[PDB]
Amino acid sequence: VVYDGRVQLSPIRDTPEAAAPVYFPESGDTRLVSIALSEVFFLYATTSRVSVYALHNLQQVATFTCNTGLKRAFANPACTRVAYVDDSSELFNVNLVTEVANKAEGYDPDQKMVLWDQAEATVFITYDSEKCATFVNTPHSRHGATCESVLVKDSSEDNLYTPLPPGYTPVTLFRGTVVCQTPNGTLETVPLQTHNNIFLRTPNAEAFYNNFSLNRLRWSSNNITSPQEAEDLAVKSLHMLDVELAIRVYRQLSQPSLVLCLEKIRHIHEKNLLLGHVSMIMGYMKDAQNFFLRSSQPLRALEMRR
Amino acid sequence: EALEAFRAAKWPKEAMRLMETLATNSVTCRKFRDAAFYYIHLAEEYGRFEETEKPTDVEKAARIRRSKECVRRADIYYAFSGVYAHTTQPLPYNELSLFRTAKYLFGMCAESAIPINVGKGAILYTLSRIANRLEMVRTARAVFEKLQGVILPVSMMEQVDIETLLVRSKPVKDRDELLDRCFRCNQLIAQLPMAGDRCPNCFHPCVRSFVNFECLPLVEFVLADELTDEEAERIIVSGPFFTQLQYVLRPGRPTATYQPFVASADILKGFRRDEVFIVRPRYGTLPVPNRYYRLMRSDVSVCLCNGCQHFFIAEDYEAECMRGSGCPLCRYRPGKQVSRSMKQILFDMETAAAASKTS
Amino acid sequence: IPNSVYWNTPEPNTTTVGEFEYILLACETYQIQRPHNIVTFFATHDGLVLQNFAPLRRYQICLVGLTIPDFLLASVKINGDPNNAEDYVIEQKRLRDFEGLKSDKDVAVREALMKFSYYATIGNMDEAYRCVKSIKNPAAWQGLARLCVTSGRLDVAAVCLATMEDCVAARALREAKEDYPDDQDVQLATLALGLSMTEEAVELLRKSKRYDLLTDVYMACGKFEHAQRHSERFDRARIRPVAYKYAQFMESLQNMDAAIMWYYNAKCASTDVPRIFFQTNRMHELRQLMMGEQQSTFATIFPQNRELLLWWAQHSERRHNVQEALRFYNAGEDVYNIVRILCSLTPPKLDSALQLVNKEMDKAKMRFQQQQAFAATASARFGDDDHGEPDPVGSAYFVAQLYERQGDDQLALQYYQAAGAYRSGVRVAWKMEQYGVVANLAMKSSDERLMLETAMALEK
Ligand SMILES: [Zn+2]
Ligand SMILES: [Zn+2]
Repeated sequence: VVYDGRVQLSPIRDTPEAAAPVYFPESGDTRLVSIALSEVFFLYATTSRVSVYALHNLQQVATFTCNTGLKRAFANPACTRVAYVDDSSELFNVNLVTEVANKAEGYDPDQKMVLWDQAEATVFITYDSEKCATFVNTPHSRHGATCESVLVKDSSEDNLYTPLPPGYTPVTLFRGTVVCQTPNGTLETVPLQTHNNIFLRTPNAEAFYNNFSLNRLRWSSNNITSPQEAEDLAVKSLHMLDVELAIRVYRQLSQPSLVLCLEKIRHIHEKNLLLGHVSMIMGYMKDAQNFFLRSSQPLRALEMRR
Repeated sequence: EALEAFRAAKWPKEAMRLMETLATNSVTCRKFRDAAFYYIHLAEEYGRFEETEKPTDVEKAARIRRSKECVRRADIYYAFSGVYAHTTQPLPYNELSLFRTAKYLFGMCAESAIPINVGKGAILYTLSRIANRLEMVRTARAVFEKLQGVILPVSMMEQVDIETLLVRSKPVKDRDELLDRCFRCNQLIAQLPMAGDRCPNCFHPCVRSFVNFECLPLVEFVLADELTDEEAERIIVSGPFFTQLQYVLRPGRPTATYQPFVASADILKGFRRDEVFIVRPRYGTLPVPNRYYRLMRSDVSVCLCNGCQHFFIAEDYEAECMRGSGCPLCRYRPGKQVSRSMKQILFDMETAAAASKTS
Repeated sequence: IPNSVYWNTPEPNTTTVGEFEYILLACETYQIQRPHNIVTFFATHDGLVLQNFAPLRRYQICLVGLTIPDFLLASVKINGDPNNAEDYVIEQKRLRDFEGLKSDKDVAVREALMKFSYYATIGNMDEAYRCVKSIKNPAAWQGLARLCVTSGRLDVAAVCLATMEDCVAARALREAKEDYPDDQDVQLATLALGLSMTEEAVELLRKSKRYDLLTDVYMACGKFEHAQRHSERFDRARIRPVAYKYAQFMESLQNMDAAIMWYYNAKCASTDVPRIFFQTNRMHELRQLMMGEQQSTFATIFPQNRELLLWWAQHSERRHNVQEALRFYNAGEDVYNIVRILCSLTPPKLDSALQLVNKEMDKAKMRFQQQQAFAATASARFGDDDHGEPDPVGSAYFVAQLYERQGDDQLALQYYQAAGAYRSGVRVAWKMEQYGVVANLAMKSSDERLMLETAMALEK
């Protein structure tokens, strides 16, 4: 409960054996902004730090310090990923396990509310009273963990023109459908423009592109219509260290030497080695060298350089 | 059955090819116990030559290296079978054995190459989960922080993240009864072992069982250059170190290469006959020197499967032999020679015809 | 049969054309809508050396001129009208060994490429190596690598690959050399595959047998339906990898139907079909199958798969459902697990365990007696003291353990010997203050340690 700028954590069933409620934060220098609670994790974000505690013992486990301040927080339902807006009107995805912040590319701070999808843990939405946009965070690509807004094809920075349909009030997200609590009280359902046709396996360009942009690559392989899409999917599957899908796509693409090379590395799970091999396959020898060098198999840049 | 028949009737070329195809099929179809058996007997077959051909020493070395590589691959696949089963199949396990198995797999997957369809992700996830469950909190934290540098299946990271954050709350105090003990350095193993499953302190490889992967009380010592394996057996049949062992741990030594103990004649005279184990690597007809081990704690019963020449706990090996396939690794059955009674296959085909002609 | 011949016409106002470039001859030929071919020769003093053939398409009517690097053909449009007299447009078909011509003013590169083509037709590629060093167009390096494939020289070919930075193909060549050092044809096939020519792998070692590698190549081209039908008749040792690869291909396609049926067809349903059902959280359907027109195909095979019965028994056994485990083990006739469960239960169902153990001892005795009586025909004249014994039954072990927990160690010793537990046999035999059984069990163990320690065990 948040009162007086402080949160009390208390059991509900008042029993004599139950412990006393506790009060957070411990230092009153930082003003609290938002909290979230899970089955085992208590998360609270001040204007400075995001802190997570284990409910069974109440000990600090993750404490990510926002150097640029904190304006709002939106924790994922599992209380591990926090999309938080700092004072500079920019949105950052924070993995509290690694305590890593990633700049949400394409984030327009007009939409200031963030809601995680309750089915897929790698999709959230940014909305205001007017419209919403979709953000996908990849946990490991060749560029590390990323978070990018879904963009219209043939549009590198901007999105499509959106004449706002009146009256809609987005409230919750689930599987690309937004439950909107209308003023009348009934719950309308708005399908996301970025999640349409994503459940048809017939050849259709829109289905492939939408599942492509959401890191639903294996699903998207069912909707390929042209070999250009196939090679794009192959490049992207190599991009996010998915060896098996890389082999599956390249089997159609008629590049047997690459397939037989990938089948030797489809088993290795260390991230550095996969990054090195994939960068070498794509042709980025320099990055591959340091990737192998900081790996556990350093004597692969030697064979590469020979 | 064709492979067994080829094994009986020499002809090592076709036995070689068929064993390659079978080991490859076992690896690609993830039949890791089958692959381990095929590789451990393929290493033994690599010493088989036709009587018409006498190989050079160059070819003998070129096949000794592949014999040792296949022994290593067999050990890795046999260890990895149970861990992969626990990770993917919804079957419980033995906690301590799976913990030590993942520990050994980490000790063998560090710097050496990784055989096909062996994933570090499964090993790390298994070791992390079991160390968390077995209150091996420090090692659980180490494996968990190492796990972030390893990708995982698309439906694993939620529980992985929850467990990584949860284990940070737990106090860091590992129990000493679940930690491996290196008897050469007489010190426990707290840190994660390096490549080769060697001791963190004195670089000594761990003499492990191959059912539960427990470091048996055995140290490895190689004979001096003036002694040979034949002479070692002669002096064993025919017939202080407290001061010596302290000098072994002296600083300044080159810490990039293992230094084994050296055996002289007088120390072999002073050695008790029951306290020495002789390992003869059965790579075939190839000449490979016999390795020697010393046992100092007689309270643990150790054995060596003659078809496999791997160390086991004697009672554990006996219990595992009752599964109807001999040794769990090489499927060796005592009381009969290498060439079985292959007429059993003829009766099996007779019984197959009978079952076809029942109705 | 030929129709016309043409020399390389030098370009107007271009007197800097090389000498060898003057001697190339092109001939238009057709076999006996006829096929069209354009064949190239080097008119050397020693005779006519054939350079290369070039088939022409249906719209490519004929050849009108030659001007290096192009055959000038008065063809028609692909979608045009051959009946039209006005659709006769000229096409400058590139010479096959003049690919990657980015610059039409590229003079030195073109001359050295023509010299390389001449030297390739001559063949002795040692100086054809130097014919291309001046050239930095990588297409010349690719052509040189194709020549290295056709000839059979690889030390040049390693540099040919590694100067184009095809690290995939160079890695493949290095691995082929390292793993298959005795065979050079496989390294040639790997090099040909890395050079995007694929029909050559079968032709290389077709009948001298390398069926596995061409199976892998046939899979790697996406032609599973060719590889499986090839291996069914021709390569019987690798049907299971073809099925398993197709099942992995379908699983990565997110089609659990074909993936599951092919993981069944690959005889790996003991570990992989349960994997798919458990990781799709479809365990209710698996329970339904173990205890809809298209579901007929699944239910035809699933409920009686002995490996599936055994896996479900293990699953329910470790799910603390002991009785369902016993039911499924008896449905899968796994004697060892049944005996273990029965000897583990409270109370231990000892009589049924003894019955099943003695039934397996009966079958083992039957096999030993059959083989012994079969062998005794030639042993009538040949006196052989072959003390063969029946195969011991491992399932008896637990039974002896029960007597080992009940003080009936004399009874336990018989089952330990019947199980082959020589170490447990001598473990039992200690408390009798017996030594002869100790000694003979040590002998029967046929392992050095078992007498090596029982020696000084007896000496004390
Ligand atoms: Zn040590
Ligand atoms: Zn063995």
